[PDB]
Amino acid sequence: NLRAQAAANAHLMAQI
Amino acid sequence: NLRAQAAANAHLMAQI
Amino acid sequence: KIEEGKLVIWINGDKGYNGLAEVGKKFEKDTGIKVTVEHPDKLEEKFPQVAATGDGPDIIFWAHDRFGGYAQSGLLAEITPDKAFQDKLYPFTWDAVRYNGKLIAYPIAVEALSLIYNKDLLPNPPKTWEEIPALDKELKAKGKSALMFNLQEPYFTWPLIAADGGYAFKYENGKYDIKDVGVDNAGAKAGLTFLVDLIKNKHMNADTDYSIAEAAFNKGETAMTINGPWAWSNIDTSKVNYGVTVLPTFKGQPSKPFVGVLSAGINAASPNKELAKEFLENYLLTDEGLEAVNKDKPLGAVALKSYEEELAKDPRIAATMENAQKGEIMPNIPQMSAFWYAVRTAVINAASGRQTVDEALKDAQTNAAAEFAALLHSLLEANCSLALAEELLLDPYSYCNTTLDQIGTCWPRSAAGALVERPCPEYFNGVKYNTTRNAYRECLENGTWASKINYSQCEPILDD
Amino acid sequence: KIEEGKLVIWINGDKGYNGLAEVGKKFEKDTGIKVTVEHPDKLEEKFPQVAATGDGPDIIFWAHDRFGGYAQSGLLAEITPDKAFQDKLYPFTWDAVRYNGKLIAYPIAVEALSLIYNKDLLPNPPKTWEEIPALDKELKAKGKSALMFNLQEPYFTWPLIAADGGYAFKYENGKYDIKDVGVDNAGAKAGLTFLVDLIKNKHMNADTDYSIAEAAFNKGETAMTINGPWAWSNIDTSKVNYGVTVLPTFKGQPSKPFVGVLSAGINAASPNKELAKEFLENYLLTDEGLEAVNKDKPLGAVALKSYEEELAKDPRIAATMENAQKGEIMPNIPQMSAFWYAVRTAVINAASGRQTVDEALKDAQTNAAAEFAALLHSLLEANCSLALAEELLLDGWGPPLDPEGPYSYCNTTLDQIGTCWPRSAAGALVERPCPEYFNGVKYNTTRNAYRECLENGTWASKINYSQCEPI
Amino acid sequence: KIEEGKLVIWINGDKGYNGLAEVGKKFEKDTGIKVTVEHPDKLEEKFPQVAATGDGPDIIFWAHDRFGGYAQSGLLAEITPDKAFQDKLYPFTWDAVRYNGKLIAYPIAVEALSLIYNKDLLPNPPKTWEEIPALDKELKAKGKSALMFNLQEPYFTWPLIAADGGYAFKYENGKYDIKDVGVDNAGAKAGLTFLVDLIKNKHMNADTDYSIAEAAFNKGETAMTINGPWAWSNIDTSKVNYGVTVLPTFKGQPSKPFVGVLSAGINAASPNKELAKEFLENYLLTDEGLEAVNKDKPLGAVALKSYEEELAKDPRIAATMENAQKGEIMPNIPQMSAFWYAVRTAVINAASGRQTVDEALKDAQTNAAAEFAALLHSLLEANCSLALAEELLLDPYSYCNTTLDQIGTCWPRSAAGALVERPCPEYFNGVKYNTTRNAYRECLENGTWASKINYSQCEPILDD
Amino acid sequence: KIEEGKLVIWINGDKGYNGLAEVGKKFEKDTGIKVTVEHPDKLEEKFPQVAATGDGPDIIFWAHDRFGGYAQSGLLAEITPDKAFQDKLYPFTWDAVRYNGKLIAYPIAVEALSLIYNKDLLPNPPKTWEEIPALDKELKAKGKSALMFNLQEPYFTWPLIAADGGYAFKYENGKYDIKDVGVDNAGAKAGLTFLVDLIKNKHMNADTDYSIAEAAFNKGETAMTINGPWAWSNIDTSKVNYGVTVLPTFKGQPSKPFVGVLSAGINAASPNKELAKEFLENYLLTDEGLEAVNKDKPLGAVALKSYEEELAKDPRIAATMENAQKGEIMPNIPQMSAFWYAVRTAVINAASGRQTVDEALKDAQTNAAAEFAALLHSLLEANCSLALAEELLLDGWGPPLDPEGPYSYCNTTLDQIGTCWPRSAAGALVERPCPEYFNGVKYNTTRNAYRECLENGTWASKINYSQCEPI
Ligand SMILES: OC[C@H]1O[C@H](O[C@H]2[C@H](O)[C@@H](O)[C@@H](O)O[C@@H]2CO)[C@H](O)[C@@H](O)[C@@H]1O
Ligand SMILES: OC[C@H]1O[C@H](O[C@H]2[C@H](O)[C@@H](O)[C@@H](O)O[C@@H]2CO)[C@H](O)[C@@H](O)[C@@H]1O
Ligand SMILES: OC[C@H]1O[C@H](O[C@H]2[C@H](O)[C@@H](O)[C@@H](O)O[C@@H]2CO)[C@H](O)[C@@H](O)[C@@H]1O
Ligand SMILES: OC[C@H]1O[C@H](O[C@H]2[C@H](O)[C@@H](O)[C@@H](O)O[C@@H]2CO)[C@H](O)[C@@H](O)[C@@H]1O
Repeated sequence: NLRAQAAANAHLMAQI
Repeated sequence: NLRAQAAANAHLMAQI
Repeated sequence: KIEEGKLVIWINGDKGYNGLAEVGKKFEKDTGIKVTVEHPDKLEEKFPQVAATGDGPDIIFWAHDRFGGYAQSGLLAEITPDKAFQDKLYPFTWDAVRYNGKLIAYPIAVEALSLIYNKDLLPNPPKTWEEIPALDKELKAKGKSALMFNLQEPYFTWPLIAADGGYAFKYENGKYDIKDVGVDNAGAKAGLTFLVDLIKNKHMNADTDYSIAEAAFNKGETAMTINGPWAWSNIDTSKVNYGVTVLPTFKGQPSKPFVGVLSAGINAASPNKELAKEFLENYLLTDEGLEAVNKDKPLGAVALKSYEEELAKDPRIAATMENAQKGEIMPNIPQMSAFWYAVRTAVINAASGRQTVDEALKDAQTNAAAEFAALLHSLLEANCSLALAEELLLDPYSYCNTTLDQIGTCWPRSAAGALVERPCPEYFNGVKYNTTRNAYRECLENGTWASKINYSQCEPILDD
Repeated sequence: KIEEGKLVIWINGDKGYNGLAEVGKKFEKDTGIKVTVEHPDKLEEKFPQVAATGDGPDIIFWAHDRFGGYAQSGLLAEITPDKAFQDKLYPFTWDAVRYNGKLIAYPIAVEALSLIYNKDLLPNPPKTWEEIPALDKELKAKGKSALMFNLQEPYFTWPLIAADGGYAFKYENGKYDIKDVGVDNAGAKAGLTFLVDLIKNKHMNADTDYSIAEAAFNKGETAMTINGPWAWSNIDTSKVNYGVTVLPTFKGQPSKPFVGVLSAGINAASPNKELAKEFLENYLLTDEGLEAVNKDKPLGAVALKSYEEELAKDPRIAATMENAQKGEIMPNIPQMSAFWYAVRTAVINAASGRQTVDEALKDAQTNAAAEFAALLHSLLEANCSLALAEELLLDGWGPPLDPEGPYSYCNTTLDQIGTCWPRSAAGALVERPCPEYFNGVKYNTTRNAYRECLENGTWASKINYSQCEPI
Repeated sequence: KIEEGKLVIWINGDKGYNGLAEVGKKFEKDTGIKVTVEHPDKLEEKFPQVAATGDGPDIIFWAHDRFGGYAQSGLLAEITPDKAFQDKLYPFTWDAVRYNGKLIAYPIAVEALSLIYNKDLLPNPPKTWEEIPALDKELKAKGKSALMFNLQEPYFTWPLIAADGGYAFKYENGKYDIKDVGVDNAGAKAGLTFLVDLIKNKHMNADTDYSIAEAAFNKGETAMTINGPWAWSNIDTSKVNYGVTVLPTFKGQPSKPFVGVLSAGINAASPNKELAKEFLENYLLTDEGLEAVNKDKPLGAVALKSYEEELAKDPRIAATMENAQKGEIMPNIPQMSAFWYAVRTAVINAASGRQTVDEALKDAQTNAAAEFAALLHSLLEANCSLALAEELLLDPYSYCNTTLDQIGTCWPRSAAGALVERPCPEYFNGVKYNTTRNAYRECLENGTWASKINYSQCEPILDD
Repeated sequence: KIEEGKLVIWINGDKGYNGLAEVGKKFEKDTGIKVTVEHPDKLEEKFPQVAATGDGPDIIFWAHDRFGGYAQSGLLAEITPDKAFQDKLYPFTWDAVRYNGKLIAYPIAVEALSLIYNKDLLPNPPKTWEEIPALDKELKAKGKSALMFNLQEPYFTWPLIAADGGYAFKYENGKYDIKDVGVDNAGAKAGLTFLVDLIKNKHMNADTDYSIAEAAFNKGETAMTINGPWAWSNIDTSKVNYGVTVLPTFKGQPSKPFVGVLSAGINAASPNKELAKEFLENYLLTDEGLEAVNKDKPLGAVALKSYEEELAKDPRIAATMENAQKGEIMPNIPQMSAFWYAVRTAVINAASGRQTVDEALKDAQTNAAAEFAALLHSLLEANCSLALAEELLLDGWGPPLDPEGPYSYCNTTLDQIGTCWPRSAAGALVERPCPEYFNGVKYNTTRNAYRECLENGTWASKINYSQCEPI
């Protein structure tokens, strides 16, 4: 839900 | 509803 | 157009309209001026619709909470009683009909909700909301129920929502702060969550309305109801051995009902203002006048000192005052309509399961606080400052300086003597407008904006 | 919110605010009503900020010139004096508080600057501005100087600027032409040039202000100064054997001071308008009331006929009215504020060498200084409306806020100084970087300013700027 | 951590996972490398959760629509087949697994929904949705019903919503326009309104799911269902004399199902990429490989030329292709997840009566188009330009110019060599972050911003 | 969107775009691939606008100086030439297309300005700038003039500005110091002053541009001009018996033109990167390919070794390389763009009398012109983001839009010219008031500009500004 959402952002944040 | 709302504005608009 | 030479009065169906009409026959006998008392439904809505136009009743009766809204729209005439007449009503009832320093209606009586209960079915009524579920289970087994009251009007559920911290508008530094609504705090959630659970657990039905609850209680089918003084009369008529008492507590906190002052305002457009003033001052707000209405449906604590003195001796009136002391008097501000509409929707959607409590009270939050309008306003403010920034950058004592007016139109820096035009607003206060037409404002020769803005061409967009 | 059942009064720190509070004491004695007299700094600018939102004093006092702008904005109640009361004051004083055909304040007294000189240092004060340099050189030889007056307020320099042709707004057809501004004409240029030349030749200091000039005159250090009746009080206390006289001429032409009528206005938002009326009409506007204020700081030539008949016989008031006659009553049009601002800036920039006379007066002509400030201002306003827009968006339509956290917030606001204070929880002490720029002066942005968000979700009144120091 | 020296595969429970596992036994017999085929529930969600971390399966099977989303998150390895192997699959199945020029999975088969019907109960199936209500009334009287299909997955209702103009994303000038969603147009409304009415009128039940509908049809209790090829196998086993046919029309318009390509991607973090490549290329995408899976659950039209040639001769496969021609192949863009989630909610809320159609499809509109995010972005853009305006106004070849990065952080004009820090974002892509911590970006000595931004300190805000 | 299976090429209108299209024709003949050569106005500014969004040419051609900025922004594909191909071009030409250690374009030719003179009017061209005034006076007596060249592009004036000490960015430690700008030093001041003095004494006209100078030289009206190899072609066609020579000295010092390497870059967003590589490597970068372009407009000293060995023997190329040697290869740092902009503005303002030399070069030093444009620009950007914010707010959260009306809209956008085009229905012809200000030039705001919102909810590519005329 919002845990998988946070996880998706964290990986985008890591790349950026 | 929205007819009485429009009517309320029209009177404010008339005063202003 | 009101017929000159008569009085047409509007009052709500749950009040003593037959008592009132007899006071009308007193006036007519004395003066020869016919008095017609009517009780249209949706009274509090049907008034600003008609009165706006220059039509409707000479006089209107309703709780004071909606009178700010009429005064702002300029639909109420300014009443003019003197010292000698004001000294006969209690000062705090005068506070309730004062909008921006001006008295705008006559106070009649103080209403508060109480817990009414059947002494035969329940000799000892519950002191806390929390024990009602178990109490309903026992009563169900006898083919009865514990509690029925009107679930369709937020007025009746408000006492429970306010109990643990729920509020309408914050009162700070003299004024009510229309931007601080307390319909979505922990307290409001907890109160509303409690009501919703009673329904899931089948201790109440979400359809239950005023007439369903009244009939059930007066037939002896339910042990408790929630209502005001106007209801006692119908209970007297019925079998029911009833007691009127303080509302139950919630989380150890007293229920906080909204206290209303029944009030008589005078329609601004009516040519019968003085006749109406003579009827209310010399006929209604007398002991004979108030008694006639009261002996039809009780009024609660009346606004007249000479008649309350007696009325105060009634233990039912004591209980009405006890509950009143534990609630707030209602704000009379114009934003009250919007608050009530917001909370009505929340409770109904929450009760029916169409929305959860959290979802429901957040919508009510956003609606009651006019947050959409407040967000749009910030955008228009910002846009208007920018347009000024752009102009100044590209650039003397003769301009009209940029303003944003109450409707959201940004009047740019303009030349003295210019007739300026700007597109009608794309949205205003709930309604969309045809933006292909303009509003108009004159920048005077002296470098100040004309006081009045021509908005006559701005028409709403509606059906089809 | 103005408290009901009392009166707050704002007057300037240079005026007789103690005298006025004694008049307040008599009102309290009779009526039981507490009267508080205050004299905040920059009150003429501060009143429109606070009153515009329904706060501030019940009564404000200032020369009539700022009142037109207040009345235009809606900040003053229309006053209701009766016929008998109106006949009690000079008609020309009522004219000065008239805006759009409405009376918007009570006139109190007429003020004009005069030349004040030290009789012991200067038996015969100069008739002309042109002889001042030589006189200063003669006085330097004695460890004194010729002339010191406030250079930070255009009011004090205006008489010289107007002398040979400078004017604010051209008057004709019974009206002011706001398209006809005379601040950059040959006459205004010559007056300011003379002033700037006095500074280059070290007869005056650009930094001289009200208190430096007053102390220098009252201490016997400078033979002349320029000031109004309110200043006479502190001179009496000092030793100085002083005279008050007609201002010196420039190029043969009289100096033309702008004449002010000290006036008392009622805040439109005051719930005490009737107490206010009774105080001004029945207590202040009397021989006793005016006398009480006058004894503290002289008022000038009072609007009250019966008291003016006694004061008219003072040679200092005679001089005040001679200087007044050669000058002009100030306009009260709302544009006065922008005009004072432009001339303040032009005079200060020319005196310091920051601009030439031609550059400064041209900027004044075109209103460039006010415009630049309005440019920066709208940028700050726009940015702060945006931040508000963001908080609202998130608050109403974003993901659910934490149910356990605070419900009450102070909302995003812009203070008078240019700081945008962010949405903050009730109780929070909020830190913001000092402004990069304030009122033509740059500050260090890596120290902070402070403001409490109070217990109820309202911004505290005070904002702590004590840490913001400039370069 | 995946175990090196084995293959772990994920495929959905409705596909031929036992056929696949036999192909796994072929590989193991040949190479000695164990193949474990698993079918976890919520496969398409459980993957990016695990694969993100560097864990999960070596290979994943799902329709291509969700593969853009994995490629963007960098969870799929780039597959590398040559000319000779690509010439063996149809070109349009390769299009479906190409994200930004890169092949990211192997195409397996083409799936489309068809109308499956019981020939005994209904020898002649309806050609239009509109006649189904009457058809259900007749069947009810025989103690049956007309139509059951899965109302819990928007995939099955989409054909009806698309029929009269409903669409996901607009396709213009080469790209899909993620800002133009067609879930709230007249067509979508009309299709969804039609479904909702079938429910109010009790021709369908809102609870009906995949297993309810499958069992009812295979027991002979309902005349029609909607499903894909994987379902035919279970119908063969059952009594049912079934036909597979073209979907009904709505408002004279063909139903437009979304066409999916079943696909095998390879987990980026797995150390078994080549083993997996050898299993998919040399074992699965063979006729022997595909047949084994197909003889368990039919695949539809396969991606392999040598095997489809035969399969195309099946009239059921003809019908699957007919419906496929009338629909769109699904976009593979990352915004597909958000679209599907949006439409799933609309249909369920609309079906249950929790929301009207109009309310439901507008929420889906706003969600699918990420309009909240797009509004916030406009505000941040504006704010960032202003801050630059303010600075320039107050004022040389050595600055890093202001940027707004993908997360919404405005990097101000900065000095060459500065390590700049800015508060973490208040909101980003559905999640709120602790703004008491900062992100960090270096302005290099040469006056250009460092390519990478340190966002490591930005932590989400969640439960309690 | 760039169409797959073809090549679009952008080159400047002054270059041999017809020659290049012939090379395109040969590529098509062999491969079946259509090659389109275009030469839009302002392509160096236009390419970063369109490419930044994934549009524009597959291949762009320009001097290497703009490429560093393109590569920094992400607009160019890294090129993959092999060893054998690399040995085919001069190493110093590869150096000029190197950014961050990556090859980001193919070098084509080296360009430097030379002095071009008319042999019949001037057997012996001047060695010095200082003798030009006297020579013009001698030539005026014959109905001719001495010198005309483009005054609207700083490239043409730079050699004189650099002559006696002016520079862009100081080079040392192997790097450019972006904090060390030499556009306002004594050397730059003297060069521009000389230029401005030529105009005051009517030896040159401030308004002279590329086409006025070219026509005036090619028609025999002026004895000298300043231009690059590409210009030789049109001179051959004209009668003129011309020479190409070393630029004149200033104060004894060589003129120092900035040397450009014409280069071809591949758009990062091109789906045809491999076709592009094959075209540039195997067709253009050959004797035949270069020869085809050179025959149309001379390229200068080509990067291709084998073809440069033939061209090196032309006295015009010899002169080109002598002028190149006394000048400098341009930097390719991203700051070049701001620098060219600042100098463009300084030169134009000084030539027209709008600013003094000191004023213009100081503004150039402090980057004031670019900064002012970035200030106005961010205001327009902020306003347009706001309008977008409003439409989004209303669209998503306002009262239900009319169910009968259009579903598809073009959304609020800001065009390259500064107009914010509002949310509009598919199919609409949209009218907006002409900009108040564009590129230092004010326009009439009560006529309109026009833009179609297309059938599919996309903004049309073209915007009609034909009605916007200035004061
Ligand atoms: O239900 C919201 C409603 O509450 C109050 O109305 C009361 C009224 O005060 C009583 O006199 C009695 O008639 O019951 C009403 C509730 O049905 C507010 O006065 C009203 O404005 C509000 O809508
Ligand atoms: O300096 C500009 C200023 O002049 C006048 O202010 C006077 C005021 O009238 C006097 O009462 C006394 O206080 O000195 C002030 C000068 O500091 C105008 O009244 C005022 O509006 C204007 O800003
Ligand atoms: O329900 C939305 C869902 O639709 C598609 O999933 C299909 C899949 O393509 C089929 O192979 C089969 O297993 O049924 C699924 C629906 O339950 C999309 O592929 C999927 O991403 C989306 O969530
Ligand atoms: O004028 C500034 C300009 O100079 C150079 O442009 C040259 C270009 O290099 C030549 O190929 C020829 O086309 O003339 C141009 C002058 O107009 C820089 O390359 C360019 O970036 C800069 O703006």
